[PDB]
Amino acid sequence: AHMKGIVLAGGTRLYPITRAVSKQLLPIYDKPMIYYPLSVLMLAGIRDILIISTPRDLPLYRDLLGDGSQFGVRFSYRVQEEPRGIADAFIVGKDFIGDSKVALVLGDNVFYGHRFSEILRRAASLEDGAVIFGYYVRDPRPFGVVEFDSEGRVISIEEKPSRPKSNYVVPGLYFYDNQVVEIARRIEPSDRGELEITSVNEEYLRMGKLRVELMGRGMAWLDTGTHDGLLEASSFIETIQKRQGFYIACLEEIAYNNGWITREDVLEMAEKLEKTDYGKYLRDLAEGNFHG
Amino acid sequence: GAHMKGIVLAGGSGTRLYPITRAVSKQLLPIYDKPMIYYPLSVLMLAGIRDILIISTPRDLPLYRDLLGDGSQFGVRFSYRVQEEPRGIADAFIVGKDFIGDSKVALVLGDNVFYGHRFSEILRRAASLEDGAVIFGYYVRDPRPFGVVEFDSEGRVISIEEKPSRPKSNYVVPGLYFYDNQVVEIARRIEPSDRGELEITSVNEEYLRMGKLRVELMGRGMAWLDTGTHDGLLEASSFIETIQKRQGFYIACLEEIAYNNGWITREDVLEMAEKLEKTDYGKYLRDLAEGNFHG
Amino acid sequence: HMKGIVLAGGTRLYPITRAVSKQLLPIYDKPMIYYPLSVLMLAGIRDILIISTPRDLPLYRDLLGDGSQFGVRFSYRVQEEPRGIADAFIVGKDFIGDSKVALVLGDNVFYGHRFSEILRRAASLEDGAVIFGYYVRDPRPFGVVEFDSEGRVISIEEKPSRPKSNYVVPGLYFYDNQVVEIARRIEPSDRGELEITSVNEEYLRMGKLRVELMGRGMAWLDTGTHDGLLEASSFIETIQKRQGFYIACLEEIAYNNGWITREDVLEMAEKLEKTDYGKYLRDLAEGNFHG
Amino acid sequence: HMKGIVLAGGSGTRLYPITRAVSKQLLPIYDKPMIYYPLSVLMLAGIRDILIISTPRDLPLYRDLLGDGSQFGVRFSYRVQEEPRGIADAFIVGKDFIGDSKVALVLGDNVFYGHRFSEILRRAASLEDGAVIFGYYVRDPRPFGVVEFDSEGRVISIEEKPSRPKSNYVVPGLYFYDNQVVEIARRIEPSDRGELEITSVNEEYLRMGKLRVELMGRGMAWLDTGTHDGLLEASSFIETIQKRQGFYIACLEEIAYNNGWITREDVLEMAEKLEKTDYGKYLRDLAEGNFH
Ligand SMILES: Cc1cn([C@H]2C[C@H](O)[C@@H](COP(=O)(O)OP(=O)(O)O)O2)c(=O)[nH]c1=O
Ligand SMILES: Cc1cn([C@H]2C[C@H](O)[C@@H](COP(=O)(O)OP(=O)(O)O)O2)c(=O)[nH]c1=O
Ligand SMILES: Cc1cn([C@H]2C[C@H](O)[C@@H](COP(=O)(O)OP(=O)(O)O)O2)c(=O)[nH]c1=O
Ligand SMILES: Cc1cn([C@H]2C[C@H](O)[C@@H](COP(=O)(O)OP(=O)(O)O)O2)c(=O)[nH]c1=O
Ligand SMILES: Cc1cn([C@H]2C[C@H](O)[C@@H](COP(=O)(O)OP(=O)(O)O)O2)c(=O)[nH]c1=O
Ligand SMILES: Cc1cn([C@H]2C[C@H](O)[C@@H](COP(=O)(O)OP(=O)(O)O)O2)c(=O)[nH]c1=O
Ligand SMILES: Cc1cn([C@H]2C[C@H](O)[C@@H](COP(=O)(O)OP(=O)(O)O)O2)c(=O)[nH]c1=O
Ligand SMILES: Cc1cn([C@H]2C[C@H](O)[C@@H](COP(=O)(O)OP(=O)(O)O)O2)c(=O)[nH]c1=O
Ligand SMILES: [Cl-]
Ligand SMILES: [Cl-]
Ligand SMILES: [Cl-]
Ligand SMILES: [Cl-]
Ligand SMILES: [Cl-]
Repeated sequence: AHMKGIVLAGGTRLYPITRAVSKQLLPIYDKPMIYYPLSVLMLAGIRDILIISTPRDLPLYRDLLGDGSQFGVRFSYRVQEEPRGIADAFIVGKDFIGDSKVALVLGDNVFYGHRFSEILRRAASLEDGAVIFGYYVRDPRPFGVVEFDSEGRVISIEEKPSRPKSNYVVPGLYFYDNQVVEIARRIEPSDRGELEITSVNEEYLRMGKLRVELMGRGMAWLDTGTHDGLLEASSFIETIQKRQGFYIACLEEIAYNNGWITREDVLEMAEKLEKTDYGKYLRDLAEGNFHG
Repeated sequence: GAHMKGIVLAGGSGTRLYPITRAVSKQLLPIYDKPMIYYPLSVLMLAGIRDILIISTPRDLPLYRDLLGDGSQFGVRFSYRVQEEPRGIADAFIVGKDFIGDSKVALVLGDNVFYGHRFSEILRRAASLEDGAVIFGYYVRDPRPFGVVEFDSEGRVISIEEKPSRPKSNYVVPGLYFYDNQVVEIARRIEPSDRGELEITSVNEEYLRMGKLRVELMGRGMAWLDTGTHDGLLEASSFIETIQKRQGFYIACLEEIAYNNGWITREDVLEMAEKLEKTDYGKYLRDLAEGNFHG
Repeated sequence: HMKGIVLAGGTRLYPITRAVSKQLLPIYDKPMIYYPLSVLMLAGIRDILIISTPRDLPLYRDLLGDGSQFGVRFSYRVQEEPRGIADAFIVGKDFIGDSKVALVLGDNVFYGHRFSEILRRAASLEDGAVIFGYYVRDPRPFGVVEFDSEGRVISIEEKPSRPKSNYVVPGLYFYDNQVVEIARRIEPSDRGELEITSVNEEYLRMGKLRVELMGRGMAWLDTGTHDGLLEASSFIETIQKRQGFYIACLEEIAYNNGWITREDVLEMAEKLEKTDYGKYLRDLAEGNFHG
Repeated sequence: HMKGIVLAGGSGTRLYPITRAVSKQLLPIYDKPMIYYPLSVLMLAGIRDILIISTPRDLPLYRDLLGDGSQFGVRFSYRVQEEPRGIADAFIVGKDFIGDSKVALVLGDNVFYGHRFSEILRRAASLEDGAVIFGYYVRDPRPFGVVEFDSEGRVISIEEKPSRPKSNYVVPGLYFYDNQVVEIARRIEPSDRGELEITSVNEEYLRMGKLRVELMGRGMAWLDTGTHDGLLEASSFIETIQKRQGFYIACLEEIAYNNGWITREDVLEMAEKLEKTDYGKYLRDLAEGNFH
């Protein structure tokens, strides 16, 4: 029952800031990077989530996230001894997934936009097959490009085409029915030796069971892979938080508004963080922010 | 009299931005790579409005005409009128009475910058009003610094309160308003406020008491940038820079909107790109004409 | 007394420059031209000529007026068309008279510790000229200056593929009265341009060209691209917040130079009450504790 | 030879949640870990024997980043500080490391930058006796410890957050001491909050007429790494300087190389390993001469 979630947070162009700090624990303004893809799983209604990372960093992810009870969710943890490809998430997470459907998001993917929740909730309601995303961009060549028909059925996915068949690119967010476990087990490793998520998606494509949800004009997919990208991403979140006033990926807020934790739960977390900005945000959340 | 017209109010400001507005009209200040006024202009164009009146001070009007010309480059018509005295936002309908004629009209403040996914559908809906007025409510966590709009679940407006200590909603009123033709006579009848201005809030309050004021909400994820402080302008520029670098499309490239609306031709776009060949903006136009693959 | 000239006339920034002069664009909280003007004032110069295009010159007049608000004097002269940087000495001949004169480009924004000391020294020249050398890792995109240990300039090349030094020449120059005649005599370029490089070469080949270095730690911002302007504004915002002092607040420079009175400052702050810039002026008159 | 200590341990929760799983001094400042900045200051002062103090949980991460120091021609030693017992505790934890040497102490979260800063550091590092602290010029000194001094640099008083400041110069976390500092630290009394305060140490030197201050005037920068907005602005500041002047701030390999502590080949080997990264390309350009 209930669709599960996996955040792939292991895995450098960011040297030396990633020499001793996991990329997905780097800050995006005022919160660790991983809070952002975690908020996406939570906004999609997922409460049973698996965190995957390296042997050095997984204990740190536990230090940050704990058992998930503070957010009314359950967090589990599994190590990925080596970065064997994105599809390896379904090998490492086989037991965790069980017979459930599952959403996979990359721990370094940061998205933001108006009317994003309705798209996530729809993707989370898939009955069978798989659902991937298509982010609209002016120059899609640096990415995996997803081509689809006028109804959302995917027809092709090409890696860095010099002649793109569409202007929609594939970010690291995927929703799957329970078939992905075995599909992942049977796919063939690349020549370089790695289980590619594209191979898993090509399989669903081949079966006419791959649909795409679009993140159109006005949606933002930030660049957390370069130093200028991270600075820009932090500046962007700071601006949005200041002008609209609400935090982006405050997991306590999402949990509370989803009814997964109580007002008293929020009050108590705020009390433990009294002299901090984050704590005052939680206190206001509990007080109601006027009309909410 | 046939099509809804538009007015961009781009006149006098206080000295809050002094000294950068001492010699540069606020609405000509840059927001990253384009003059501030391109942003609200893009909103009128996205709403389908092609007959637009630019109102500014006697000193600045010529500079706006230098920038915008007669509008033919964007497939629109620009008219210009001077606001001799800084009389208030509602004065736009007095200064613009002849331009408006018997048409419905949308007014946008020249310093208002909005952005968000699925904003066009909200604009086209507002532009389709049959009667009364349509204003906007921008969602914020702390609405106290603004005008606050209270409304029911169908968008009917109940009240508008300025800087309330006890806000009745978390939605604030920005500088974008759509009106039927009664707005001209309503503006002629409001009383100046205690601060000596013909307030747009007085116009909206008259539509409210007529039972004809509606509001369209701009929810979480939409951006209404701050162009009124130095820090706000800097943040606004950074926000535009990010969206443009990350998604690749420009925000408020008027040529782009005109072209995709069918208002100018591919040849028109190519010719503008040619006059600006060695510039970033020029290259964007060149790419637009080529199709940006499958843009 | 040494005079000063700010060249602010003159596409890459289209469309923000279509109806707004580049040098009036903001750098965080002040018009771009305030930054090079503050350099002339920190060097002690009180008689300044502003040069711009026919279209933009009135806007500079609107901003700066006669200069009395800063205890200086501003004069204005039009440049019908961008005929070259050295043309400032043609257009400015009458303004210059028989005085020594410093020329700064209206789009040049500099910032760094111990900058006033080198401005004052350059402004104290007895004869010849003084230009600057800005330390950079890749000097290829600029005019590259080579000098000896006495600060004597020996060479200047334009965008060399094999630079002879890591110091580049920004738009800031100090000259003795000889520059007018020199600018009158230099030979135009293939594009009918009166290059400032031709002028500097003349002093070079006389052994009368000295250089002041803007070393590691000094910043010369990029005001010529959209990303550069955004970065420049961010930089000024950070420094003003962290050290607390404004960069290129002309009233402050005037008041501390004794060119205007505390009352003058309070008057300006009065007119700008409720504003950030106004409160800064109020504090300046109140003393900022020890100043 | 004068030794150095970087105190990079426990912090408060002000930056929560970005410091929950990442030590504050490993957080990025644009393209390098925060600790590189104060480390660069010790190296520009000519110090090659450096002690890194941190919490038991984070010390291994600092060692992952820094190693034994040989890559920079320096020697890094590591000592634990179970809890932030006070800044002056650095001399108790580091007593054996210090031995009979003079020593410089810098806080791992202090980031300074400015034209002609090296000459100031070299002067402080050359003290014959007593102590040398710093005074950073600000328009409003009230939020800090304020240092009052005379024209030859003698310190008259240091007051914490005075409503009526005796100067516009504030005290940052950078201090140079003769060998008497260990005994002085041993004799100070714990403060009201149960901490061994560095201000107590400086006051002892002050009262003996043996405390001097070096000023960091207008044009010098002391960045704010204590708030989210401060970190964002600090990153933007480094990005600006690096893009506009071309040289990096706190590239330790560069400082080591120019000090003659490592060879051109050492730099080139590190650059080749990082050739696909911007940091690696900077090292290559430095060692291929950067023209001059
Ligand atoms: C390939 C791979 C990636 N990852 C993580 C690192 C990133 O958060 C994300 C995708 O990484 P990757 O595909 O290497 O590229 P990028 O860093 O540009 O996103 O998944 C793992 O945890 N394990 C793996 O085996
Ligand atoms: C509700 C909510 C949204 N968000 C993000 C998700 C989107 O990127 C953006 C907009 O939220 P979204 O839920 O899409 O709201 P709406 O349907 O009204 O537009 O904000 C948070 O980070 N936290 C929250 O608590
Ligand atoms: C009051 C008023 C405003 N305006 C313009 C200036 C701005 O573009 C816009 C709104 O100005 P204003 O109401 O002063 O507020 P704000 O500066 O916070 O936006 O309307 C005029 O052109 N004329 C007027 O008489
Ligand atoms: C189409 C288009 C939109 N925009 C702005 C308007 C909105 O703020 C945002 C999103 O566009 P919008 O038209 O709402 O499109 P969609 O329904 O696909 O999201 O981009 C431009 O600036 N230029 C354009 O050419
Ligand atoms: C060449 C030239 C420059 N200028 C001004 C414009 C700039 O502020 C400065 C330098 O111009 P220029 O070097 O042409 O461009 P940039 O600095 O943008 O790379 O001098 C004039 O006013 N007239 C001229 O004829
Ligand atoms: C004194 C002063 C300096 N500055 C600038 C000039 C330099 O770029 C920087 C540092 O000032 P500077 O006078 O060089 O200080 P110091 O001699 O103490 O090192 O600040 C202003 O903008 N305004 C001022 O009032
Ligand atoms: C007091 C104290 C600080 N520190 C470190 C943490 C910071 O890098 C630095 C200064 O800490 P602190 O004085 O708490 O203030 P701040 O964090 O606002 O700068 O010293 C320790 O490692 N141990 C200690 O006992
Ligand atoms: C030489 C050098 C300086 N710096 C810093 C120290 C100062 O904050 C600033 C300027 O350097 P500094 O050595 O003070 O040089 P100068 O005396 O020529 O001004 O740059 C580095 O980060 N790395 C280096 O390799
Ligand atoms: Cl894929
Ligand atoms: Cl209420
Ligand atoms: Cl209103
Ligand atoms: Cl030259
Ligand atoms: Cl102290």
